[PDB]
Amino acid sequence: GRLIPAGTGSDFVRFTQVVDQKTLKAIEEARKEA
Amino acid sequence: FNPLYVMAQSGARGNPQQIRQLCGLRGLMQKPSGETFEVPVRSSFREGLTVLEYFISSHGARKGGADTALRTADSGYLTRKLVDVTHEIVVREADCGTTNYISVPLFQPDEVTRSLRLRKRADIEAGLYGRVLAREVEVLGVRLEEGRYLSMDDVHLLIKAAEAGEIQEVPVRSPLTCQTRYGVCQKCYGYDLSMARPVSIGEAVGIVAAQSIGEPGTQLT
Amino acid sequence: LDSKLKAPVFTVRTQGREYGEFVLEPLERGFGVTLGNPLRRILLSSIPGTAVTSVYIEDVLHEFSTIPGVKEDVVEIILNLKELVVRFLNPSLQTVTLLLKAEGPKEVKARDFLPVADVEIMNPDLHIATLEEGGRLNMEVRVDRGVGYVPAEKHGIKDRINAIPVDAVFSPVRRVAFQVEDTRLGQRTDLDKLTLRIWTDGSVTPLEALNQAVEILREHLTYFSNP
Amino acid sequence: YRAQGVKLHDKHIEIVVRQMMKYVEVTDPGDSRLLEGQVLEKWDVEALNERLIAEGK
Amino acid sequence: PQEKNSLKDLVYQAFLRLGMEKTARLLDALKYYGFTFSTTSGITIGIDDAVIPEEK
Amino acid sequence: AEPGIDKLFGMVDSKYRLTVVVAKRAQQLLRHGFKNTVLEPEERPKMQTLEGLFDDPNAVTWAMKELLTGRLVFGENLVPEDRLQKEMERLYPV
Amino acid sequence: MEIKRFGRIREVIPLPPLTEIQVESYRRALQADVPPEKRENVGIQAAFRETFPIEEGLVLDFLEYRLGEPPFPQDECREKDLTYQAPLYARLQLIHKDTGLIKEDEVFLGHIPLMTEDGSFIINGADRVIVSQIHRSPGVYFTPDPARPGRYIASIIPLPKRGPWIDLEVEPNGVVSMKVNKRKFPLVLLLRVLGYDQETLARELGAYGELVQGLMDESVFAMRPEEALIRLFTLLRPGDPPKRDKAVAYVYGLIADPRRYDLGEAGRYKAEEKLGIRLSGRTLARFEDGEFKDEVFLPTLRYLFALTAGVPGHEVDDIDHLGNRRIRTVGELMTDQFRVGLARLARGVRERMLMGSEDSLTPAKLVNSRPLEAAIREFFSRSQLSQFKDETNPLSSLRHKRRISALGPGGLTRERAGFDVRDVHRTHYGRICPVETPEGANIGLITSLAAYARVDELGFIRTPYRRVVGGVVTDEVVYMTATEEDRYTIAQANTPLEGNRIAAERVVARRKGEPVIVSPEEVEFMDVSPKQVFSVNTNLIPFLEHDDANRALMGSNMQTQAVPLIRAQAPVVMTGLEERVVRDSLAALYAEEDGEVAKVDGNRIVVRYEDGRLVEYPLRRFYRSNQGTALDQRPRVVVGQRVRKGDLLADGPASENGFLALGQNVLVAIMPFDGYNFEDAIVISEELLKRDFYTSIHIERYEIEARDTKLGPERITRDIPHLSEAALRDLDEEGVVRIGAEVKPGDILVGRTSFKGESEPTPEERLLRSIFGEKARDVKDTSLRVPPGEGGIVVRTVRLRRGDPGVELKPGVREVVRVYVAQKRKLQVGDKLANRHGNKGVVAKILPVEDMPHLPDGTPVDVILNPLGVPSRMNLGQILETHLGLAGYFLGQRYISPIFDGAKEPEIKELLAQAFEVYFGKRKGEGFGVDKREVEVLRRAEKLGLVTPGKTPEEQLKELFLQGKVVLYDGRTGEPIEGPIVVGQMFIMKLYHMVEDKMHARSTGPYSLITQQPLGGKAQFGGQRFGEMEVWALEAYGAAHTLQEMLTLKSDDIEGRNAAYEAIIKGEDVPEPSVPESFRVLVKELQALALDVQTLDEKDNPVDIFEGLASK
Amino acid sequence: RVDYSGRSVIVVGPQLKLHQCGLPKRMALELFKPFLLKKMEEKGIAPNVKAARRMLERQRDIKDEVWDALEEVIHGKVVLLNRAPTLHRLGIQAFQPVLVEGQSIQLHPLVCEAFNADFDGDQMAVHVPLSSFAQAEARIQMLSAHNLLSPASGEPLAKPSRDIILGLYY
DNA sequence: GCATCCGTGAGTCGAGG
DNA sequence: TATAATGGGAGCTGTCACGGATGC
RNA sequence: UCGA
Ligand SMILES: [Mg+2]
Ligand SMILES: [Mg+2]
Ligand SMILES: [Zn+2]
Repeated sequence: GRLIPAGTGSDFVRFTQVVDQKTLKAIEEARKEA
Repeated sequence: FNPLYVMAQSGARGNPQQIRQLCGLRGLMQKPSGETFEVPVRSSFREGLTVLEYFISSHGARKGGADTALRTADSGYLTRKLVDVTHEIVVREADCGTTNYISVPLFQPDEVTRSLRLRKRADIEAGLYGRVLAREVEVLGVRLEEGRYLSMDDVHLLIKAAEAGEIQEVPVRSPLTCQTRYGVCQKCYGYDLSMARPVSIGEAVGIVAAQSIGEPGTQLT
Repeated sequence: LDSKLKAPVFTVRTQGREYGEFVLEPLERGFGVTLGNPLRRILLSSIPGTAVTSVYIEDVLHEFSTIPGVKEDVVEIILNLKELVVRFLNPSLQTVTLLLKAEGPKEVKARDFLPVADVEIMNPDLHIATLEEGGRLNMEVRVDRGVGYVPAEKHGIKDRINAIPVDAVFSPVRRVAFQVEDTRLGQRTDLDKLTLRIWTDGSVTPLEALNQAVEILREHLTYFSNP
Repeated sequence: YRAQGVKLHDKHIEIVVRQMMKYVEVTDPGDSRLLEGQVLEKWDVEALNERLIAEGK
Repeated sequence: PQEKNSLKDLVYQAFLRLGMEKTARLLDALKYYGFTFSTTSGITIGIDDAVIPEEK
Repeated sequence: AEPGIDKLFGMVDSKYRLTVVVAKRAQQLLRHGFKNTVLEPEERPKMQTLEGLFDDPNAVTWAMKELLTGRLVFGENLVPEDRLQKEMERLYPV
Repeated sequence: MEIKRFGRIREVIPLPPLTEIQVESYRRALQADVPPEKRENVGIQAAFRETFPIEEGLVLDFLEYRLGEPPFPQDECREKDLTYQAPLYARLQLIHKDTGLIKEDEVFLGHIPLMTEDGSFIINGADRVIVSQIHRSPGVYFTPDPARPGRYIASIIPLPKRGPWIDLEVEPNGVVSMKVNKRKFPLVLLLRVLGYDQETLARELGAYGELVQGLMDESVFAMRPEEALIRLFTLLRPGDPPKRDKAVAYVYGLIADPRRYDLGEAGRYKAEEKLGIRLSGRTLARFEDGEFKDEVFLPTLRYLFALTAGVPGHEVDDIDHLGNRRIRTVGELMTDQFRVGLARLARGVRERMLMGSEDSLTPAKLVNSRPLEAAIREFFSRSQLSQFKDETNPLSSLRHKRRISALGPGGLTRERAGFDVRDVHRTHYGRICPVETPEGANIGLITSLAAYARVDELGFIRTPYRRVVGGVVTDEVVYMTATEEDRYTIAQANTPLEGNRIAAERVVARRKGEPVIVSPEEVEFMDVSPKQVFSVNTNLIPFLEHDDANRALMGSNMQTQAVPLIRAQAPVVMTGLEERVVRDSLAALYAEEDGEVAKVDGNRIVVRYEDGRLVEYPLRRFYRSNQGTALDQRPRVVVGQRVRKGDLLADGPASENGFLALGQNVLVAIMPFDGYNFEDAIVISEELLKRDFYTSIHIERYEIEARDTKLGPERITRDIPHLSEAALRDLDEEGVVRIGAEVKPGDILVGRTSFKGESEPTPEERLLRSIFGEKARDVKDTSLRVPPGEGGIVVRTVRLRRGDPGVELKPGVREVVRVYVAQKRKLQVGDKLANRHGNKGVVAKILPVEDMPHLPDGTPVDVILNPLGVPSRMNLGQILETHLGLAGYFLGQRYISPIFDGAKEPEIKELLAQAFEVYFGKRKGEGFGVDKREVEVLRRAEKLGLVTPGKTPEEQLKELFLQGKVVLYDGRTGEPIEGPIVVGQMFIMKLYHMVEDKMHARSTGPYSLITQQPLGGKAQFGGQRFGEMEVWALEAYGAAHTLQEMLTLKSDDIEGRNAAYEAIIKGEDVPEPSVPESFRVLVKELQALALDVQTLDEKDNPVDIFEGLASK
Repeated sequence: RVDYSGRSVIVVGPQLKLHQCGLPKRMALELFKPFLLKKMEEKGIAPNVKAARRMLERQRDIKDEVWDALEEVIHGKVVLLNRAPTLHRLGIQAFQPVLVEGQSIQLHPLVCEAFNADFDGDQMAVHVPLSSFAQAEARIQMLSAHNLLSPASGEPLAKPSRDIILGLYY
């Protein structure tokens, strides 16, 4: 009953992340200040 | 503009044989043993058949029905066997980097054994369209590069070049020669035939294969 | 049992004097094509417009001949003349003859026609003929007010012996296409949505065209009055 | 499939046939732990063989 | 004249050149007009529509 | 077909990556109540109601439309997961 | 309306009673009208004679038996869910040989189910049918050895479970082997035991190829029959001590014992005819004067050697021949199970005789009837050949009763199914119908008996033929078997006859099934009718000769599925069989004798016959059938009406004035319509619903039980906790819904309260209880409600309560309530319609009248069928029918076309012209000319070459009308269809498959016990099975989340599904799934197999999916 | 066996766009039921979930606002239609459902070839993808309009046939 | 090396009692 | 709790072809 | 047994 290793379950495409730019720079400044 | 003619010719419905049974003679029939009666039905469905004729045809009809009913089970079983044997195969990467390939012949030995003749268009398309070239091919002043996914026009072109006697066989990346473990790669596979574009990594081509072979199982006669 | 029907809103969407869309919803079951088909028939047959009925060209005997010094044949010219959109400003005017005389290395447009009182050419940039060095074009074209579409061999009019009859396209409307879609108001399921699309030549607008069409129809309903 | 007028790409049949050709049988163990007549995967015997070749065996 | 094969070819070409969205729209169009015209075409089947040739 | 689907297939290297991107983004939108949307008020997908046009309740529609704009970024290892979560929670409370 | 009939073939004899294969069989088996001393040795009498006497008092013998009267009438049996049956008594006498004491008594053996008049049964209040089985007739057969080409196998087959199959083969080493119970031993041995000597066998068999040396073994002839007998016993029974009497007992029981080994009467007949011998008994040998005497074996071996050598007059056998295949009818199957139960009773007897006081034993003390009772009950309930009766329409019942299965007990396993079985044999002619048979897995197995076909006393099927002497056809009819038929040249029924003499110089005939052209001098016999070749259902298809067999099959089969319509009509075009089917099905009600009708009522008809006697026939009204179709008779006569013998009184269900009505006659047009008829789909007019065409009544039975519980009694009550008056509105004082009320899904039929399971209220329940200050009720609402998508008007209510007269229920049950809910169903989108020609389709569109294609006179068509269905399906009959229908529309008349001797094209053209005069001349007289649109269409037809140019509009319109085509106007436009369209009357039925019954959906519902996956079925509010192949689909698509979702959240993941539902109702996205419960079940079931299944991480350290609950 | 899955008799869909199918009101009511409860709670139709469900329990307690609410629910979503036997991946396809009266499922004429479905009384099963992921997969990957070509041959699997071809030819 | 027995497989979903 | 009693008895049959162990 |  696990997720099959194909399609949306392929290790190639499944770890992909989505972030809107507005949040992206907001994290980038946190990485920039530290 | 006759309705039967039109429907048959357009591919809307009907084939020459059914139409023939309608306006023609019904034709020869088989005995239960597969043996054929010496006396054919001379009647169409328009004219109507004698009871004897009808009875004679019933043998064939029944045999056909039984054949189909028995065929569906075997087709299904086969399909499941294929699904089971191919299920782990999925495209796992872009390139396995193999230098190995297969050569699709454009010519086959004639039954007369006189010479080699051009294979049928559909067959060539079946062994060609969508595939990636494993080597440079120069024909009719055209450069088909190593790594090129053959479009339909590429295939037709190769057919033309073959008719011109420039090329007898086409080197191509194939799953037979793919070195990818547990699956195949993108290049060895080629087009995702549904999208007519290179296959997306993660497409399960084993199941697609099994289904593609199995599906017209019950059609085979 | 009891049925109450809300008034149906009428909508319009137009692009220039050429094209428009017309939406009428909701309508009772079946009334989508009840309104649709007649208006289409009326719009194609009955809408008043102007057409090129007859054409005379100097030194030209019949329709299939060839004109020295000009590139397009008599056929092609007549075709271009079919696409001429001419508008009558004075409601009195029933017909006009337009004259055109030009020569030498020139491309004749619809602008080249000598202006007539209360006669407007909507498409002056329409091409008529290309002439070369030593080319000469003298032509008189007849323009009549009428409706629908009359082939050249039906009206069969000639002012002179060499005047060629032209298939007369009177209808300012080039196309009418309607489509009825199912629509619902509350729990009323089967109601109709009428969407009408009208192409004209610009002499009459689609909206005007549709307004004339509904007027004609209404006027016919009054014919059931007096036995 | 051609006889019945079914257009089918060689690709799929190749996948299956490949899966039939998945296996091999040992004709001699050499320096391995395997046995004569022992059946195994072509991939595994190729990996083992490259390991033994890299090991100088 | 437009038949099964030619229409199939049209769908393939349109898929290639114009993509699947436009090919979808094309398919719906073809469906609509095909149906509409087939309705009024006058196509029917009578017993006299099966024509026994003399040559028989 | 989904509007502009050909372009969406053009964006990724594999269709399934597109799918994952869309779905994840849609979950982001659902969790934050769309407050994180990159769509301008005019670009908002609308649903026709008995009253009038309202916002489209379907986060996947939104996701694909946003993706079409180019205002979204997709890829592997762009940021630690908990950092992304906490930052989005900071900017857009749930 | 005038009914015109075609065809020149005069049927000499009518069809035999169509239910006789059932009725006469069971009657032959019971012999209940025959005085006990006059009965024969066949049937249950045979069973008694076989079982008794019982020996080792030490003797109990059978004298006679008797059947009493049924304790309850048929209708009362249907009411109380009892069985229609008669008490079986048997005269027995106990005899102690020494004492000489004789004690005689009549013992009660239980009850035997009685067959009703129509040939059906009632078992537990449900009508059922016993389907005749087909099998290989017992006898001696000779078959080619598939391995050795020039060698053959002899096979001696007895009746099923009547003893073993025996094989005689000639071994490669030359010796002749016998095979019994899978043991190969030399036949010579048994031959010696039979008392044969080398001399006798040498003089008997010697003439064949010097092959007899394979039969010669000196070690066998060197020993007397006793030694060879013990030898054979040692060969057949290893480890069993070879005692003499034990060997005699075993061998006798294996071969000569009639109480064990039995060939059929047909078995012995065919044995005798094949081997050219005579059989004293039905066994292979005898025990006579202490020794075994031969009957079968030597002639068998003789014929075998003769066939092997090539001696003329010897031939192999076709085992699919209908002379080698017989039919076990109701009586034979019932007799078999009766025999088994009786044998069990005998074992009980012998077991009782040894024990107990040896002095006082009555037959009553010896006989336990229970095994016999159980045998019969079993045969009538759980048998495969005992089927729930199909009563949908009368034809369903009839055809059901006329079925022949190759399956069932003693019959072939599906696996054993092969083509040779399923094939249509040449000998099926006139016996088993070549058409009627199911599509799919069951094809060629389930078949149907031909119309004229009869089953004789030996179980074989026979068909009638007319005697022809010197070119003169007599009226003498001879029913032959296939073996008999093969002896003659038999002419076709359509051959020209002037008077009784054959008028053709060349006549078409059959010799051994082979078609042949012969002279009248050569013609021995002639067919009775084309009707004899097909089944009853197939005989109902007009223009059958114009239909391809495959579709005709579908028409035939689909007639059985026809729902009786309130408005139902006999077909415009009939085959002439529609009256008989109504009669033999006991559907309608007729006049017993001549007389005058006194009373006519909805509920009854009273008739005074010529005797002066008053006979009152009650009418069955709105009775629910097995399939839920309403069966009711309506009176067709009036007060004072003079009637003769056989005249109609009432019309049964699906009957119009005594003719079979399976459907409606509708005006149909064959044209494509806007893709709504695309791929067999159908477009219908709202005017069909308006006038109630295709509208039928359906009754559903609901049931509930109030029983005794350990937690206290369930009781039907109007007092139901937490329900408003709005809920209890239609419920009476006792809690049962009132007659005449309308019920919708969710409504209560029977109110019921049950005592709650022991409650340990959760703290939430207690706090809420305190908040609202209301004591938790003792009982709870168990009331039977209306299942989703069901409903109607309450018609009857039955209440059976314990403690009330005539009423006793199953133990623990206080009372049982049944609510009958009927409904009047109109035709709707998704319902299935079909015609007699195999054209079947779902209604996809219902158009308002103004959208329907209409005739110039303003008449809208009913059904619009797509022409694309015709050519591929090759059934042209439906076309022809329509054409004739067209004429019949304007002449106001119906027709009878004998199939195969019907209405030819020219005559239909004549009728069509006569119709055209009515259709047109009326118009021209009414002061109307030809329409402009008609002119346009005519121009369009001229280009088509459908009309000759230059003729007048009227002449051309007639030309088209003769071809069955008319001008049609589109109702949406008013513009004509560019071509002329085929339009006319067609007979179309609504089938039993209706979208109302089939539409089902579920969000969440009941789960299976062990697997915790959703239940299957609509009744269970089940889920859709997502199979392996659907998983394949989702995989191939590559949607992992949808798939995993199916495998977990939507099926057996309990935490996951609860969390899913909660997430969705909360407006949250669904949580990630966890381990499906059925995998845990897999793990645990593997552990019980002593296999350790360990889920591990990547570090190979175990992961507990049971969360510590299973670990100590 | 799965939850959130219906079945019914198919009927021709000619007015449908390629991406659509007719889904009966009641079928969708049951299949979408929890979403319908939540949506009913969002609007003024019901005070809470339990009351809403008790409201949907009896047919005479059901009112138009719940149908409109159901329309609001299904917006943008698709369902999976499947016909047995499923021989290849096109035996299941994704369709944006369009609510219809009556008990029948409306299927688009162009997909009938891939399903090997016809109108002779065939039936199809419906499945509602739940998660946003399932929905995304169904809509991008499994949508009817998104697979026009056979994965096997490569030729168009969605093409004119029967009446369509007939008309265009005519 | 070559007969022979034994075990195991032989299409999907749905309906009804 | 006491005459004496001592080896059972249903199988049951129109497939089928594969593979992999078992005997001249 | 029936339906696809
Ligand atoms: Mg409408
Ligand atoms: Mg079908
Ligand atoms: Zn590779």
